[PDB]
Order: sequence, then structure tokens, then C-alpha cells
Amino acid sequence: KMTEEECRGYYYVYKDGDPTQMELRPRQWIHNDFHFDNVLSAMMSLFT
Amino acid sequence: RIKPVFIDDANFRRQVSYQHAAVHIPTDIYEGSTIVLNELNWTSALDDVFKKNREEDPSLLWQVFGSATGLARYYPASPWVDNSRTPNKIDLYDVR
Amino acid sequence: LPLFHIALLVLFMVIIYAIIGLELFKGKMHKTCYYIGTDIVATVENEK
Amino acid sequence: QPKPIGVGIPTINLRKRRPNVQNPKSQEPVTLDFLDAELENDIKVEIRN
Ligand SMILES: *[C@@H]1O[C@H](CO)[C@@H](O[C@@H]2O[C@H](CO)[C@@H](O[C@@H]3O[C@H](CO)[C@@H](O)[C@H](O)[C@@H]3O)[C@H](O)[C@H]2NC(C)=O)[C@H](O)[C@H]1NC(C)=O
Repeated sequence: KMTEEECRGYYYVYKDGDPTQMELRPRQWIHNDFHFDNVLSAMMSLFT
Repeated sequence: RIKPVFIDDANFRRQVSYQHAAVHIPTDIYEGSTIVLNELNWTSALDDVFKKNREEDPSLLWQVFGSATGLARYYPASPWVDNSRTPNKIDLYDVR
Repeated sequence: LPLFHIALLVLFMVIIYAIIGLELFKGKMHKTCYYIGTDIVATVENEK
Repeated sequence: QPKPIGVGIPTINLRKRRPNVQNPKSQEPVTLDFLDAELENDIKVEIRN
């Protein structure tokens, strides 16, 4: 899912990459903890 | 959403409602998107013909429309055998 | 060339600490908890 | 019978099945041939044909 409006609902995760072992998780639009949205966040990311 | 009465009826080993039709949407398909929501109204006109077919032949079983978008509108209305994640078990049912 | 003595000191310290660890923690990290009746290691989301 | 059609010897490996994975059950149809529902003769083959 490539858009925020697309990233809604639930989806399957597979444990150890086995197609017969799946678990439901809700999908959420996630922002990276260290980003470059403004100069302050960019400076924090560059310091890290 | 709709809360049906769900009387218990024979020829269906479960509780069914004849006042409307039930809609099944696959778990990994988000209900409420533009494609799914557009399908729901134009498929909502099938309930009248579902009721007409039922009343013409009372001994008639499930009538289903399986959409190319993944939806499945079936009559009479009845809860799904395996709901999504209310219990630990999940269902993998795609009408396509 | 002048770093030869420091290299010898580092090598000797590595040897000493390796032998100490060999005597202390040998055969200790061979036990983990799997799921009961299976051979699948039991972990959580972000735990190695 | 309402039972699904079996294929081969059923082999399971319970040492790699987690208790909470919800494996799929089945989707196959009950396709039982006429010659496999009764004892088969040569007359039955020609009748079926
Ligand atoms: C999907 O939803 C839309 C909107 O809820 C449905 O359109 C609505 O259809 C009803 C009846 O066909 C309309 O009611 C009528 O409104 C006129 C005035 O426009 C009034 O003179 C009539 O007496 C009657 O009350 C309603 O206005 C209309 N809404 C809109 C926004 O157009 C649509 O029918 C639904 N899909 C299907 C397949 O039914």
C-alpha cells in the first residue's frame, strides 16, 4: 500500500515466511522516527 | 451498519434474515474505499430481486452475487461462518 | 612499526579474555524456550 | 459422502505448527468418479461411456 488512504484496514503477516502461518494486523500509516520534514528534525537526524 | 433480527429457519442449518442481504468482504480488502463503497449502493438494488425470487420459489437456497471487486452479496442475510478476528481464528475467503 | 608493542598487548589481552570467557560461559547459551511440543523458537515482535 | 476427497497418505509435521497460526482448511470439490463409487467391471465402463 503506497498511499495513506490505501493503508487502511487489516492485512496478513507470515511467521518465519510460511504461507500457512499467518496473523492479522491492522495497517497504519507510519512516520519514520528520524526524518527531514523540517530543519529541526533534519538536524536531529544528521546528529544521529 | 444494519442489526438484523435473525430468526431461526429450516432449509438453512443456521439463523437467517429475509429483510435484507448480507455482504462479505475479504479481510485484507479495506471496506469503505471508493471502489467498495461505490459497489455497495448499486448492488443494494439486488435485494428486491432476491426477495422476489425467494417469494416465487420458497424452497430456494442461497442467492449470491460475487463481485469482481471481492464483494459477495448473498441472500438471505446470515452471519459468516468464520468472522475475521473476534475469536483467535481467521477466514481466507475470496469470492474470485 | 611503533605500534608493534600495542599490537602485542591487544593480542595478549584478547587471548586472556577469550580463555576467561571459555572457562566462564562455555556451553551456557545453548538453552532457549520453544513452543510446547514443537521446534519453533518463541519470541516477540522485535526481540532477537 | 460429505467428506472431502483424499489424496495419498496424509503426512503431518506437528513439530513446526504453532498453536495460533490459523492454517487454511480446504477448497477442493467432492469429485468422485462413477467407477470409484462402485466395483468396476468392463460392462460398467461401457455403460458409463
Ligand atoms: C446510493 O446512494 C444515493 C444517495 O443516498 C442514492 O440516491 C438517492 O436515491 C433516492 C431514491 O432513488 C432519492 O430520493 C428521492 O429524492 C428526490 C429528490 O432528489 C425526491 O423527490 C424523491 O421523492 C426521493 O425522496 C435521493 O434523493 C437520492 N440521493 C441523491 C444524493 O441523489 C442512490 O439511489 C443509492 N444507490 C442505489 C443503487 O439506490
